[PDB]
Amino acid sequence: HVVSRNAEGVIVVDGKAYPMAEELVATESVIQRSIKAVAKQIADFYRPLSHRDTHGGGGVAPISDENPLIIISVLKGSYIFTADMVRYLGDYGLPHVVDFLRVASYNKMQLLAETQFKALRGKHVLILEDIVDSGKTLRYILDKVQREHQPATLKVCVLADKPGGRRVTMQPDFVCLTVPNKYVIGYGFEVNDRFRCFRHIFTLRPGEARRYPAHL
Amino acid sequence: VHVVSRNAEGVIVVDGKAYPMAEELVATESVIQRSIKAVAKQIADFYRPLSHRDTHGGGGVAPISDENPLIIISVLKGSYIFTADMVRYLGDYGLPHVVDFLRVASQLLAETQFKALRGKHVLILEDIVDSGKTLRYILDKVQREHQPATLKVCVLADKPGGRRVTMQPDFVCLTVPNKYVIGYGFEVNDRFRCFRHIFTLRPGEARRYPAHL
Ligand SMILES: O=c1[nH]cnc2c(CN[C@@H](CO)CCP(=O)(O)O)c[nH]c12
Ligand SMILES: O=c1[nH]cnc2c(CN[C@@H](CO)CCP(=O)(O)O)c[nH]c12
Repeated sequence: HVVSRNAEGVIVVDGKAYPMAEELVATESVIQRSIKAVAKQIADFYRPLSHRDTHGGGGVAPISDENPLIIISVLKGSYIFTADMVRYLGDYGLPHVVDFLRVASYNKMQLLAETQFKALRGKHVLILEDIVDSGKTLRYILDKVQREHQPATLKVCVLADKPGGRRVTMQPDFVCLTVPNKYVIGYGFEVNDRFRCFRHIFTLRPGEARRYPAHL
Repeated sequence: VHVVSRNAEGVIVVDGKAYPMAEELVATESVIQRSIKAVAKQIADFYRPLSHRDTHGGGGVAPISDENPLIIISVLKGSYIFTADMVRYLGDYGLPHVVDFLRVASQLLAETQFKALRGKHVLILEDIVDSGKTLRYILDKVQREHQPATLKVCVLADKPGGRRVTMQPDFVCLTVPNKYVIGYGFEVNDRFRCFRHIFTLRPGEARRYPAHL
């Protein structure tokens, strides 16, 4: 990749201008290498574990295509990250299945979309989330999944950790990238759904946060 | 280049990985990605000249733009990997767009959250058209509830031999054999979605994982 600024001071990555960006955080190559390295850590961690056997009604059995790792992906920010991560988990041979939940704030938390999996009791569950910032969203999701599904173990993998944003204790078990204490965009991160399709992650110019006020 | 072979057990091996649940290979990752990117170029070429209701400036009609993007509705859970790949190609070709999701199951499980689609160009992204029944259901629902200016469909896969009702998507990335496909988003009880290639499933293996997740 080539990262530079044009004559207007605008960041250009591979010939493409990003006038909404303050700084580049990570190119696609760095992001993908970071995700694949975490996929290897996740596969190495879960491959030797056993949990409730729901395929044979038996007691306990190794993680397998019969009894896969349960992954709950948090929409919408995690969908692109999850699509890439599952393919790397497959490269490393980790048996797994994915369902989705969505949460939002009104700030207080509320579930927008429930998972449809119904047999998570005694299973290993991994949450895939886009970013840990204040820690409030993941505190809410972990408490809810833990009490409603009663999994054997519950862990979190984030694409991004913004360390300085913490207001409640939260350190995901797996972290692909560390980002600056700024609003990030690209690769699933957005402003009113814009910028999600970027292959790179950037910080946002402060004046751009209210650029698209109209609800979709 | 991909290496495709069979081991002593007669099992298909792609790049050193065995697929004992597969009958035949349909498409490698390289072929799939080339086909998605080609359709992304067609979708961007078709929509970038169009105009629709202006909700950024209130009214009236304005070009597709980051202010008034193309509205994409992705069908969960089957289309999520295809969508993640397609939106990045659409970005490559400079098509302004935003994505919302609907979830269907075999009933509507999750509704769209977008509320200002009236007079907007809307594109549905779906994994496969086989019998045509799922898309006939989604199209009627989206038209009635959102009143879009235009409603089109892009599928990763068309199985033309499976039709039971009339359904011709506007954009088609790949044609598949009249067989149950697995891989690249396609699954048996959520298994096989993460494969980078599309295969046909060995007969009778659709019952391999009977327990509900
Ligand atoms: O930097 C960012 N870029 C784009 N969006 C966000 C958000 C909001 N989203 C949720 C997680 O989806 C916050 C998790 P928390 O409660 O831990 O703050 C915080 N920071 C950013
Ligand atoms: O070949 C296949 N492999 C994996 N799954 C399927 C499905 C079921 N899914 C829906 C849409 O996701 C079918 C669309 P339709 O209503 O037109 O029949 C049909 N064929 C296959």
